[PDB]
Amino acid sequence: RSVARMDGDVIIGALFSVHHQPPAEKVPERKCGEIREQYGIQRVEAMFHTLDKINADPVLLPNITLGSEIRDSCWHSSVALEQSIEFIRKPIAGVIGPGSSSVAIQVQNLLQLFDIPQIAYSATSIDLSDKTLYKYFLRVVPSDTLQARAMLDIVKRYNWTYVSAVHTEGNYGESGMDAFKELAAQEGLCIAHSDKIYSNAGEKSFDRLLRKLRERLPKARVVVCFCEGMTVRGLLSAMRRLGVVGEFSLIGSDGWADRDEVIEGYEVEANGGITIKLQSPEVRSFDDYFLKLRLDTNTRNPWFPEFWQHRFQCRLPGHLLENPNFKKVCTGNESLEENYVQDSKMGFVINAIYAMAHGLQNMHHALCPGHVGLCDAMKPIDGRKLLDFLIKSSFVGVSGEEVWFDEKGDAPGRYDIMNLQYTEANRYDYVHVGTWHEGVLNIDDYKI
Amino acid sequence: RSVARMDGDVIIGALFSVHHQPPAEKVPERKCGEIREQYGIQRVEAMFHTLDKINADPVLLPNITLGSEIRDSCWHSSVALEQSIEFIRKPIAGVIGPGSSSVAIQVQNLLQLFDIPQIAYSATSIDLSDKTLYKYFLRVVPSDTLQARAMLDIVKRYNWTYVSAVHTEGNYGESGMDAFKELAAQEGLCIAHSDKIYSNAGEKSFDRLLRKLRERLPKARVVVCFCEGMTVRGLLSAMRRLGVVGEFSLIGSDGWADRDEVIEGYEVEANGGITIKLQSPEVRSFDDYFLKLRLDTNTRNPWFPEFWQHRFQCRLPGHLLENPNFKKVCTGNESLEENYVQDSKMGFVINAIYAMAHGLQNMHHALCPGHVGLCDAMKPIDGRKLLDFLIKSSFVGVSGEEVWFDEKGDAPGRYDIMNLQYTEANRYDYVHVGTWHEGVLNIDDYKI
Repeated sequence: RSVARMDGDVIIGALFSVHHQPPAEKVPERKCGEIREQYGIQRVEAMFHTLDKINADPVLLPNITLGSEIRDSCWHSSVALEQSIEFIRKPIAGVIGPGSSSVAIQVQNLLQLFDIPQIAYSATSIDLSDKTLYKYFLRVVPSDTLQARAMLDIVKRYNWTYVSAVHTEGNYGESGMDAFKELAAQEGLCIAHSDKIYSNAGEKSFDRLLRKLRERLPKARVVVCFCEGMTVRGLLSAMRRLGVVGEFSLIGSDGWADRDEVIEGYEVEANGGITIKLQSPEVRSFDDYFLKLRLDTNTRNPWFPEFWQHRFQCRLPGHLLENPNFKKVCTGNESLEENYVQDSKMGFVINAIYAMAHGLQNMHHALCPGHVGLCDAMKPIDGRKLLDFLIKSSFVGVSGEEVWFDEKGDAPGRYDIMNLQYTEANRYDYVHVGTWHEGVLNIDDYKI
Repeated sequence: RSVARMDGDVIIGALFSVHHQPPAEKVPERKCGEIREQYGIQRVEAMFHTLDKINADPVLLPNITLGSEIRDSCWHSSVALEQSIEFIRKPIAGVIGPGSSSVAIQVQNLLQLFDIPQIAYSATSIDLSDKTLYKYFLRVVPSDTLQARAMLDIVKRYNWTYVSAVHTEGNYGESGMDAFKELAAQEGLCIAHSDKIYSNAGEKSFDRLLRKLRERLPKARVVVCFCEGMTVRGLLSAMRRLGVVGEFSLIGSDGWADRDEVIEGYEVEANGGITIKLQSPEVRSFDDYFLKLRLDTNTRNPWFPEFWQHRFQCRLPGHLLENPNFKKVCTGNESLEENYVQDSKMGFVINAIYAMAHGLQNMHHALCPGHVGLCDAMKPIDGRKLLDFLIKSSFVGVSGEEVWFDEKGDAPGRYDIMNLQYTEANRYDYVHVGTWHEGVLNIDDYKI
């Protein structure tokens, strides 16, 4: 399988989802789904961008260059464990990833056997907060303990006390929802029908979903979906299938947030929905970089040739990788500004990329103090040591954000409430309609 | 980490639980608790013994010899996940183990990456039968869907329409039940109340079960149980705790079994119940072998020194494997005859072993025709092939039973239907009252 490499004195491996998950029947041979941009190409071009800049910064790791081994995760343990095994066949320092929470349980379950620290940026699951099993796991994002705390608080808000709960099957959906289920049970929140599904269900299973969800009404009008991105798409997909809409008010975890890949197209039904989104400041910096990219100037990232063929439904033939599921050629001069939208979670990954570096720094100051570069004490890099020296590191984010980790592993997290609707210009836009910091819920009644 | 090795032509690696798992805090360091003879030593000495009787048999594996690489599993996914890595680095043909499904997936998740065929004898969850996920997993034991499929049949046999389903929270119950559930919607069995109880739950919630179950009467005197025995005792506890006896009828899976350490004290409230006892018959030969064991001469199995002292609470002075606890040194001539009880799963263990040999054997008939030992096509062993050679393999057991595997990877099932009644003596016995033999039930319409 193809890897995006970059040499360096230090090597930090990472796992980004560059293709969608593998189709059902192909999971044994592990042929991954199609290419992505937001969870995929941007996160690879972002892992690079921030690493060229880190290294060129005279302050952090003055005479120590950083390298990485970026591999594809496909949002699935097998492809993940596959690539994770490739790290142990220079030896990696730390791993950034993988995509899903559940996946990480798999990713580190193995890493901790070689004492390799791991920093997540999208795993909001709670199970990870436990370090006895996943000792070497840490993240720059906050736990669902908070996110589940507020989703329930967004409910009390409008006097709703009858609401179903659908959750994406896995370790992400179990942990978050079980909480949303304990919390409610304290507040004496009665819940209607409850059910879960696999993000890659048969279009036939989805319909069953809406059936059971519609077979119980009109009491249960509002829904809690602590659910994966497409998992919601699929529910909408069924919505359209049954040609009915405006029936429920959904409430999606950051699985939705303000993504378009979810409602791109199916806008007709995903309205009035309420979403959660960790308040990651837009990375104004990244965009200046992304756009300027070319088909032939970017060689380090092996996926571009394929990624490009898709962003324009054209094709560059002749070179090995080609997508013949199309007709027109490429102008050769396509511009990325067309409908471009920076990954929502984009911020975190960059920072987490920093966190991994700071550790190296705080350690260097500790084990090879007064030395120009790396030293005998630092070759090789002792894992357990790079750990401690991590939890204990803290700095200003890539864009004005305090970033640090508590003893357990988790970090500081806060999110805003998003709403999707029809603005003035003919367009379904995601609208900011309230925020949530430490139990305190702030929405904008007038903006809704 | 200590291993029990044996040299031969083909090495079949295995994972037995020889030590209890390490407590949570001690886990990141892998300090597995105490040595286990029940699910531990009796098997290691059984993995050794069996392989002996096979190299003793001139009918099967005539000139090819089986050797073993037996590693400790600690009934945990990490000490097992660890030892499994010691496998991928003569190489191992097939893995026997481990004992728990929670563990099976973790391991099998890895093994399937390098094409190692794995045969389990203890894992029951339906999760594994989904052979996309684990193409290389197979077992000589039935799946729960099968064990439940019979409980669904002890019910269809009496035209009981409404029923309740309680299952111990976690793997054994949640896995088996989720099947008792499908089968019932498919055959028209309305479920009245389904609820989960962690074995170690309080009387508070252990009681709430009763209040909820009874609430759903008398249109449902049948409470189903895919529970763990303790979840069952606890239910009885509340029974006598509230004053009720003989209200409803329970059907307990092999979790309860015809065990006697489940009804002590609470006998009166449990009479009338129908349980599922997985027929594991006994292996005289093992016992003839185990007993005649001596500390001085069993060197292949490195744990015996550790094992011996524990079993007899004595010490080998000045020896590595030493004990500070008790001080009565060992005579060297003590019989295990004291309270000895043959592992209740020993059979399965063994039938797995054999299976792993038949495959090699039957494969070498095909890939190595007319050749005496191993012929080049088998040097080295191609696992992806050994798989098709195993799956389509079949023999008689060590009890007379017949073994084989369906396409998926699952085997048959044989079940004894036990009923608890008041004997002709001042005691209550688990009376044998019928059997479920590979798709077929046999009830006694006047023996209940």
